[PDB]
Amino acid sequence: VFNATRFASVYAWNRKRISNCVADYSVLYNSASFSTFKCYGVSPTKLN
Amino acid sequence: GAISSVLNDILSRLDPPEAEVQIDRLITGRLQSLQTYVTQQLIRAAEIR
Amino acid sequence: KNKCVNFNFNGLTGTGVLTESNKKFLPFQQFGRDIADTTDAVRDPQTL
Repeated sequence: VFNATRFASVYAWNRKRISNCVADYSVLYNSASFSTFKCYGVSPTKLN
Repeated sequence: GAISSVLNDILSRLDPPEAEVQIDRLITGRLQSLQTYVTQQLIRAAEIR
Repeated sequence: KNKCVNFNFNGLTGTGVLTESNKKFLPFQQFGRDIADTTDAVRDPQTL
């Protein structure tokens, strides 16, 4: 999803379904990568 | 008017400064609920006496 | 069990005394609610 080489087009975009797994969102928050990162629905620290 | 009625849901989702906005809406309404109940009991209390 | 504790089950946070319930939930049902819509009972996701 995030590290994929080529995303689909915004005209027709690829929707990746993520289910039945362990999602660790702290690695993304600790290591600085995203230039613009904002969570409207929930808090970025409460994601985990 | 709040996102959710449960307080733990707001605390587990919004940031501390953002949660205050949603918590205030719940407190404001729940405050009116008590005022309505009490006001109704005092009136009925005058009828029973 | 038989003690007041702070429980987090499948992201559901709350404080209450945990006891064994005789109510039988259907396989698909998950969390029950009482007359007040507050959680009546829960289900341990690991050991059902």
